[PDB]
Amino acid sequence: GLFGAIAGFIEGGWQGMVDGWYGYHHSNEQGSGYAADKESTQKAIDGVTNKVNSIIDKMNTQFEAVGREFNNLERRIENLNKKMEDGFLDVWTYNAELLVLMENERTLDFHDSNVKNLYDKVRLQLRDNAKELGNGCFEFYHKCDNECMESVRNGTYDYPQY
Amino acid sequence: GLFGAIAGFIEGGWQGMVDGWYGYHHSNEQGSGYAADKESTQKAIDGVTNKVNSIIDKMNTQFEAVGREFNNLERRIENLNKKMEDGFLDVWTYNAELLVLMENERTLDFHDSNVKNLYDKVRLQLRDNAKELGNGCFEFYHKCDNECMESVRNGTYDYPQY
Amino acid sequence: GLFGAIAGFIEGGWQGMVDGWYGYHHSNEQGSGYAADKESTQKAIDGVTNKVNSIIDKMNTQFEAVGREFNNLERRIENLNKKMEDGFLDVWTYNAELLVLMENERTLDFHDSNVKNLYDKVRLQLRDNAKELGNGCFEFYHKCDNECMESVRNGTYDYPQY
Amino acid sequence: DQICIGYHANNSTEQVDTIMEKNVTVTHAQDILEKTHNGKLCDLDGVKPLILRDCSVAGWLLGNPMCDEFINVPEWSYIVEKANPVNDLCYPGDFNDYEELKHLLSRINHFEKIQIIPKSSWSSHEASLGVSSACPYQGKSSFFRNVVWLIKKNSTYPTIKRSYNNTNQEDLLVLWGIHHPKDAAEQTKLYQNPTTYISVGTSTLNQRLVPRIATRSKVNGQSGRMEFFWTILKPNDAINFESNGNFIAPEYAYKIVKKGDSTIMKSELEYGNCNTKCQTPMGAINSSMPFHNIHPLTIGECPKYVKSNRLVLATGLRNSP
Amino acid sequence: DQICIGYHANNSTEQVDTIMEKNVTVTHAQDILEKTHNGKLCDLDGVKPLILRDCSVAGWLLGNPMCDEFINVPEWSYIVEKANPVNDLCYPGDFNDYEELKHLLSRINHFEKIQIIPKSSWSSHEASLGVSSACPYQGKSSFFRNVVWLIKKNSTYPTIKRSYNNTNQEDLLVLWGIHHPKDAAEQTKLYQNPTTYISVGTSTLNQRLVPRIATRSKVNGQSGRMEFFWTILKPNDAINFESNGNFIAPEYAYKIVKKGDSTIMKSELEYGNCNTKCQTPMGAINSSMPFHNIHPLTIGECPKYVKSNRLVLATGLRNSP
Amino acid sequence: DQICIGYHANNSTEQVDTIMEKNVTVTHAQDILEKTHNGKLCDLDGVKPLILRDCSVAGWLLGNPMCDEFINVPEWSYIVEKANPVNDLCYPGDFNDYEELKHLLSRINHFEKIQIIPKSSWSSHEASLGVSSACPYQGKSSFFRNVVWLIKKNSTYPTIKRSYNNTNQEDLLVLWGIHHPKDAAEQTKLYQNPTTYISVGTSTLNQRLVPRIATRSKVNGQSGRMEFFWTILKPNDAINFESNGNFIAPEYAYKIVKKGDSTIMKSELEYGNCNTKCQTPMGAINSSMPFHNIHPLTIGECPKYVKSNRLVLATGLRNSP
Ligand SMILES: *[C@@H]1O[C@H](CO)[C@@H](O[C@@H]2O[C@H](CO)[C@@H](O[C@H]3O[C@H](CO[C@H]4O[C@H](CO)[C@@H](O)[C@H](O)[C@@H]4O)[C@@H](O)[C@H](O[C@@H]4O[C@H](CO)[C@@H](O)[C@H](O)[C@@H]4O)[C@@H]3O)[C@H](O)[C@H]2NC(C)=O)[C@H](O)[C@H]1NC(C)=O
Ligand SMILES: *[C@@H]1O[C@H](CO)[C@@H](O[C@@H]2O[C@H](CO)[C@@H](O[C@H]3O[C@H](CO[C@H]4O[C@H](CO)[C@@H](O)[C@H](O)[C@@H]4O)[C@@H](O)[C@H](O[C@@H]4O[C@H](CO)[C@@H](O)[C@H](O)[C@@H]4O)[C@@H]3O)[C@H](O)[C@H]2NC(C)=O)[C@H](O)[C@H]1NC(C)=O
Ligand SMILES: *[C@@H]1O[C@H](CO)[C@@H](O[C@@H]2O[C@H](CO)[C@@H](O[C@H]3O[C@H](CO[C@H]4O[C@H](CO)[C@@H](O)[C@H](O)[C@@H]4O)[C@@H](O)[C@H](O[C@@H]4O[C@H](CO)[C@@H](O)[C@H](O)[C@@H]4O)[C@@H]3O)[C@H](O)[C@H]2NC(C)=O)[C@H](O)[C@H]1NC(C)=O
Ligand SMILES: *[C@H]1O[C@H](CO)[C@@H](O[C@@H]2O[C@H](CO)[C@@H](O[C@@H]3O[C@H](CO)[C@@H](O)[C@H](O)[C@@H]3O)[C@H](O)[C@H]2NC(C)=O)[C@H](O)[C@H]1NC(C)=O
Ligand SMILES: *[C@H]1O[C@H](CO)[C@@H](O[C@@H]2O[C@H](CO)[C@@H](O[C@@H]3O[C@H](CO)[C@@H](O)[C@H](O)[C@@H]3O)[C@H](O)[C@H]2NC(C)=O)[C@H](O)[C@H]1NC(C)=O
Ligand SMILES: *[C@H]1O[C@H](CO)[C@@H](O[C@@H]2O[C@H](CO)[C@@H](O[C@@H]3O[C@H](CO)[C@@H](O)[C@H](O)[C@@H]3O)[C@H](O)[C@H]2NC(C)=O)[C@H](O)[C@H]1NC(C)=O
Ligand SMILES: *[C@@H]1O[C@H](CO)[C@@H](O[C@@H]2O[C@H](CO)[C@@H](O)[C@H](O)[C@H]2NC(C)=O)[C@H](O)[C@H]1NC(C)=O
Ligand SMILES: *[C@@H]1O[C@H](CO)[C@@H](O[C@@H]2O[C@H](CO)[C@@H](O)[C@H](O)[C@H]2NC(C)=O)[C@H](O)[C@H]1NC(C)=O
Ligand SMILES: *[C@@H]1O[C@H](CO)[C@@H](O[C@@H]2O[C@H](CO)[C@@H](O)[C@H](O)[C@H]2NC(C)=O)[C@H](O)[C@H]1NC(C)=O
Ligand SMILES: *[C@@H]1O[C@H](CO)[C@@H](O)[C@H](O)[C@H]1NC(C)=O
Ligand SMILES: *[C@@H]1O[C@H](CO)[C@@H](O)[C@H](O)[C@H]1NC(C)=O
Ligand SMILES: *[C@@H]1O[C@H](CO)[C@@H](O)[C@H](O)[C@H]1NC(C)=O
Ligand SMILES: *[C@@H]1O[C@H](CO)[C@@H](O)[C@H](O)[C@H]1NC(C)=O
Ligand SMILES: *[C@@H]1O[C@H](CO)[C@@H](O)[C@H](O)[C@H]1NC(C)=O
Ligand SMILES: *[C@@H]1O[C@H](CO)[C@@H](O)[C@H](O)[C@H]1NC(C)=O
Repeated sequence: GLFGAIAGFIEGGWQGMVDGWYGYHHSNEQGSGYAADKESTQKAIDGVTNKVNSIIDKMNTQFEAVGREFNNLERRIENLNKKMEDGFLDVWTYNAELLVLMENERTLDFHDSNVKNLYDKVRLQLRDNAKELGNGCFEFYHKCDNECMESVRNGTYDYPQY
Repeated sequence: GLFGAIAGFIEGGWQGMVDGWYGYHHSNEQGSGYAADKESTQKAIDGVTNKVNSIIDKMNTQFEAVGREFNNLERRIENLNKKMEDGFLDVWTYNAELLVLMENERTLDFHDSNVKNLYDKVRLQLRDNAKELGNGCFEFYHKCDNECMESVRNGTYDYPQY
Repeated sequence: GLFGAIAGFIEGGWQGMVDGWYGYHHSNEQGSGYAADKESTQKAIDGVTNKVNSIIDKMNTQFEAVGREFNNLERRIENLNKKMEDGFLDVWTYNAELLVLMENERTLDFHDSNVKNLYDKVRLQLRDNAKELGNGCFEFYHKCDNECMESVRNGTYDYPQY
Repeated sequence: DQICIGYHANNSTEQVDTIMEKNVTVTHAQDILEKTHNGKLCDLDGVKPLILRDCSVAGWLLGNPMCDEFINVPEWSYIVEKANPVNDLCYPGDFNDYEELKHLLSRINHFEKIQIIPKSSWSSHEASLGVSSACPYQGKSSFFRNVVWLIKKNSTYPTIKRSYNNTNQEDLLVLWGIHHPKDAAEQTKLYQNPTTYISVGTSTLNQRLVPRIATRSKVNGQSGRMEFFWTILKPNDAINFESNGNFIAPEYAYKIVKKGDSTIMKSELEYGNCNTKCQTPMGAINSSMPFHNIHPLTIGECPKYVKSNRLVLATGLRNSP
Repeated sequence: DQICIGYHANNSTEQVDTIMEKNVTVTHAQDILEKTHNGKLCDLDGVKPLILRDCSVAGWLLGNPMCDEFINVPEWSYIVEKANPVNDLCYPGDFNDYEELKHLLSRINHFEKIQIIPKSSWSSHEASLGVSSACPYQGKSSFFRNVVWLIKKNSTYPTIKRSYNNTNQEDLLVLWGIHHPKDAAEQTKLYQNPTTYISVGTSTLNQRLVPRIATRSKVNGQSGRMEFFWTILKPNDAINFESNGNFIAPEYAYKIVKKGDSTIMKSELEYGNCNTKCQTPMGAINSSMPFHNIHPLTIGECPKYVKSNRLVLATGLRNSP
Repeated sequence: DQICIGYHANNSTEQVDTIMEKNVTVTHAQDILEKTHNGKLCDLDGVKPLILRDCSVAGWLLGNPMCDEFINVPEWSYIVEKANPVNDLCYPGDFNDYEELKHLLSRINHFEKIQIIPKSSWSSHEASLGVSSACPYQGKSSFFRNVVWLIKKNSTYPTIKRSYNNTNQEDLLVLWGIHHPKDAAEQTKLYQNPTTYISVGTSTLNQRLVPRIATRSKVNGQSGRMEFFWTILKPNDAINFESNGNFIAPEYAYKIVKKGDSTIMKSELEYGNCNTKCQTPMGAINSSMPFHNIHPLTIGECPKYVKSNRLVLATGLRNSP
């Protein structure tokens, strides 16, 4: 992806994280587990939902064909009528297929971007209080219990305290 | 935004920075203030200006309707003529509205990108001679007077000197 | 570019790197030289190739003009026929020219992105075993012979070993 | 101790296409193209279509005796006509401006047949012997039920001078005809007068027809022809007739009581005993999708027709193998 | 001590839409859709339009006596005609190929009326008694000023055989007509000869009209009708006339002195005493925008018409609350 | 010791355009618009076109004696006709429904001329004196080779009653005509009978023509005119003729042996002794590009026509100065 996170420095997704699109996984003496990041997930849902409706809505005004019949010595205008009706179908077919392709690409990159940004958000808190492992994970120098872990998910990770 | 800077790790813009789109704010013993980054700002102006004209210019060649009248037993070709004129208006209306939507999105992301790049430019100079605070700011380990500050805006920040 | 690498923090390309789009340059006691990164290069080739064919293929279904003649008292439908044929040419001309513009922009940014990602890939391995110079280069703290250099291109750079 | 950043994955096999890559597996997708239909012709929003079956629009309106099913049809939503209806013009001929009239029906939902010139009112001409073996009914020779093939009575066809006044509020579709006999003998045999005409006039109309006599190829055993004409008689306007012979006079005409959204749909399918909000010549559509690829000619609140085989938007993200 | 990176903000409330988000507040924007007009019909680039007012193109060209304002009109930029002009054909009838002629006017900016067959030159027929109460002028019976309703003189209508040669450099629009009387009595009363015709020929034209006699609905007190015809007589070509009666002969015809960009615009508005470079049926446009949503039928150097209510491009960046 | 990350550069001067920037130099590009052609008219896939040269479609089909080159032309791929062919109708007149017929030829690749009514079979009328100085051949007066201008024999033109039956498998294009003489004298001089007609009938056709006599402008020395008509006689159907005079009878008619993809192409160019898979009125195209900007009217397996001057996709990346 353009932003390098999804299927990049983060090698794969998590079957275990069910209640969100992006989030955290922690490991310490007390245990381990997944937690969805609500804010970035809801951001993603709102964006993709608005996109779909934007797509559906733009295509709502579009050419409609009507029945028109012509006799045996009106072949020219019959042909004109056929070329006209067909011409617009090709135009709208192209429009629809291209929009889907282009926006699918943008949708995938958007998810890549949200993950990258979430990762940087955490990196910018932890700073030099943890080893950046190169795979989406941060190894702490201090021990980090569930309150400590929660404080990272918060945004409240008290850097000077550690 | 896709690049994470605008309304992201940089929480908001500056009312106080009037003479540019992107720039710096400094704080030291001598005082504080804003300075626009000329190069990236002019880059932004050139890009957006070319885009607008590119948009205006592509739409310049576009369907024009003509007056065409038909009698009471030419209803079929009157209808054809109506469906044809309307068909093209819908096509160009769609084209125009979609281009504006798509390019507006790209324009906002472009500004996000320019800010992110400016931020990284400074980060790559200061390296480990300053604390990356996580909000767009860098706190120096040494004192940094206005010449020092200017040298960062320059690109000339003499890293080894500090 | 949007991703800041090409003609950004990496100031220019390399005439000397002939066998790939992206890669590495090393300098140590034994010598120096270029090596293409195969994986990201082939990724780039596959993407751009699929794009071109996607473009060519979408435009394959498109309006075709036919010969239609009218007499001296069929001027209205002659004009209709002319406006119809021309109308579709303008639509497809616009479609083609706009697609090329938009996708050219995306293609250039895609290359920028692949370079940025390659750079981050290396940065995330070396971590604090090298000075990030700010111009695409990493200066090692330890000596790094050709096996060491190769191990960085590998992905296998044994960080703890150094 | 560590904290990791990551993203969702699942067992989804849904694929989407992009510009640079095809068949990308994603966690979630949304199909937006309706590909299925019910294969039936149905009531449109409660209102049954007029299904002409083996009759054509001409056979129906002129009242071809094989088309009595449609002697008085109620209000319709759309009309369905076969590609080559067998029961068209039982006596061979032409229908003047047939397509312009068909186009008029796409703006009409309901007719009311009324009698403008009674059959019993033709006291100087023979009105009950205008029948042909080309138009059989129940084993016997018959004729278009809505028009009267008038012939000579006791060897005299005196000049007809009739007028009807549209006293109704509603526009009135009127139909008449001219007979083009096979030879000079039949002309005198049926109408006496060797040279004849039909002159028709309204506020806008200024017509004057003359029969063209000629021997022609036999169709349904007939060498003669019938050329049919029509007009829309506005409210409070009057139609004038005048003829020496060959006049196919109106008996019934149709009141246009309801206008609006309609269409003539060409299809071989019959009635489906069925209801829908979107109908196509191949079947009806029941979906909330913004697109379909069934058929371009639809009627009702429908999705937009495209020629695609597949339209699927990505909602989720790239799913891991 | 610190240095921060940041971006501009201001008091802007301008909003723009994107695919994923609507009503995004930005620091700077650029509207590209012209929504306003001046509500007037104006000179196009100094050149005033022909405003037919209550006359139609037929009333004007045939010279309906209620349309003397347009007896000799100068060069125009565009033409303006009402939806239902009251002064069309004062004597009821038809105008043959009327729409093909109207279409011809969209390529014409200037006519010059010239006399091809003088009224005083009809020495064997009566030329000054061709008037009707259907075409009143100043309380009196009159007639289309550009054509001559010729009737019998001292109970004889001898065969007319006239010819005009287009000696001018410029194409010549010629107009004539045929009278369709109400009955056999009027035919002889006006023209003597019971059976008549008008034969017209040029290099390309091979016409021969015959009056259709019939009693019709009365319009402006008339049961008879006038069917008008036209042609473009090329330079150095000649038009031949021949008739027994019912001939509505040309007196004046129009020289086509200037061709080019023009249009017939349908509008109820009158002259605005005004100037513009872009005109629409609802008003004129003065803007540098690439788009507008006023009306599709424009003339002049205009923005491109779209159906949008709003087109606003973002120039600046997302503005902070 | 160090390791650097970087990207390719080269000596490329190829430029591409984007939305925000024009003339961006890139390492690699791909042109997708064909701008060149060979300037010739060529065989389409081995099958030579019919190049009418100085003849028109009318001159060819009616058999204008200046158009003997096309007396029997083999199967063609497309047809080429000049903008204003000099050899059209040698005797002046009209060709009825000419454009509808031309449109029919776009679906036809091969005709076979056959004799339906022999010239020697006209035993009661003169058939070998129907010639004009307007249609010269080899210094002498001649006439359209496919039709017979029948005139009176020993001062009698008796009624013609002929019939032809299409016994062939293939649709048959039939052509005939009517003569419109200059005056009453010529009518009797050529045909005796003062009042005449031509009545034509098939299963679908019900025609009856009458000559319009009038003095007209002289074209190729002729004041009279010839109005030509046509029909498609279906298999196993028969065409009936009947006339008093002025009949231009068919001798030859064309069998429609092959239908399919064809076109009438308007061009002043002649044959190029050449082969191609894509032809345009200005020249042929040999390329694998998805687009071209030569001309919109093409025939064959062609690239798609756009109005662009330039379409170049970026493949490589931004090239360093
Ligand atoms: C088919 O039939 C209908 C009638 O069945 C024909 O229309 C009728 O035509 C006759 C004349 O032939 C008209 O006669 C009278 O018209 C009005 C009637 O009253 C008017 O005002 C009332 C007021 O509410 C209104 O309801 C009516 O609609 C109408 O507007 C009389 O005024 C008129 O007499 C006039 O007196 C004036 C002063 O005394 C004079 O200045 C006038 O010159 C005039 O003499 C006359 O007696 C019918 O009105 C008319 N009916 C309708 C409904 O139109 C119709 O024409 C026919 N078809 C054809 C083709 O002819
Ligand atoms: C309406 O009126 C105009 C005239 O008012 C008609 O056109 C005219 O038709 C007459 C014949 O009816 C022609 O007569 C003479 O034509 C030319 C004139 O000179 C030629 O060369 C000069 C040189 O500059 C040039 O200006 C002229 O335009 C023209 O090209 C004579 O040569 C010709 O005599 C010929 O002599 C030759 C050798 O002696 C012979 O081989 C020829 O056979 C021929 O006898 C003749 O006397 C007019 O030229 C012509 N005028 C114009 C302007 O066209 C017009 O036809 C009419 N309408 C209709 C429908 O008829
Ligand atoms: C131009 O010419 C052709 C002939 O050259 C005309 O068509 C022909 O029209 C005649 C009548 O005028 C028909 O005569 C006979 O038709 C059939 C022939 O046999 C049938 O079955 C065979 C079986 O293989 C098949 O090959 C034939 O195609 C055809 O289907 C006879 O059956 C028929 O006799 C019938 O006998 C029945 C029982 O005894 C009766 O119920 C019937 O009423 C009828 O009497 C008759 O003798 C030709 O068939 C027909 N030929 C073709 C090829 O169509 C053509 O009409 C003419 N043009 C015009 C405009 O008229
Ligand atoms: C996000 O998470 C952090 C870390 O868990 C939160 O800080 C913790 O908040 C809890 C619950 O409010 C505090 O519990 C309190 O303890 C005191 C006694 O110490 C007691 O008086 C209260 O009744 C309550 O039980 C806890 O002290 C605190 N711990 C730490 C290390 O900060 C924080 O509140 C969260 N912040 C946001 C913005 O979500
Ligand atoms: C960008 O800014 C840096 C930092 O301010 C610039 O360096 C400074 O440039 C000034 C003005 O040229 C120098 O002033 C000079 O001082 C010497 C004596 O020391 C005097 O001989 C000259 O007449 C002049 O006044 C100053 O020394 C210098 N200071 C430092 C710390 O570098 C730099 O020139 C700028 N570079 C670019 C590329 O814009
Ligand atoms: C990528 O490159 C690294 C660094 O060069 C590779 O490690 C090196 O691989 C070579 C070739 O396989 C090894 O050579 C072997 O040496 C041993 C004796 O030490 C000998 O028994 C074998 O016959 C062979 O010659 C070398 O030891 C090794 N060096 C280091 C420092 O790791 C690595 O294999 C590559 N990995 C990938 C995934 O491409
Ligand atoms: C992407 O997937 C589609 C659908 O699975 C592939 O199309 C099918 O290919 C199979 C195997 O060759 C054929 O048997 C089917 O007829 C195809 N079905 C349809 C609906 O097209 C397609 O080939 C794949 N595309 C790419 C580029 O890999
Ligand atoms: C975005 O803003 C527009 C314009 O301010 C909103 O449309 C208006 O909504 C108000 C409040 O409901 C209505 O009274 C007006 O009639 C609307 N005006 C126009 C011009 O549309 C719109 O609802 C907003 N859209 C979204 C998605 O929030
Ligand atoms: C980008 O380059 C094109 C082509 O090189 C430029 O167009 C040419 O400009 C030259 C110099 O003025 C003219 O003489 C030619 O007539 C132009 N050729 C063509 C094919 O257009 C163009 O001006 C450049 N565009 C920009 C924005 O710099
Ligand atoms: C995929 O997993 C879901 C759990 O949400 C389960 O309901 C479903 O049965 C699974 N489907 C397949 C095909 O394995
Ligand atoms: C349409 O489909 C839905 C299920 O998607 C079904 O429940 C409903 O009854 C259908 N509506 C009609 C009118 O048949
Ligand atoms: C916004 O600020 C500008 C300063 O550039 C000022 O001129 C203007 O009055 C302000 N507008 C509003 C609505 O406050
Ligand atoms: C058009 O508008 C401008 C202001 O934008 C005005 O100054 C000018 O006079 C106008 N032009 C005309 C021709 O009315
Ligand atoms: C560019 O370099 C290539 C090497 O691939 C060489 O073949 C070519 O001659 C060079 N072209 C120019 C114009 O210098
Ligand atoms: C078309 O061009 C190719 C070269 O691109 C040439 O070799 C070939 O012979 C040409 N084909 C024809 C049919 O002329």
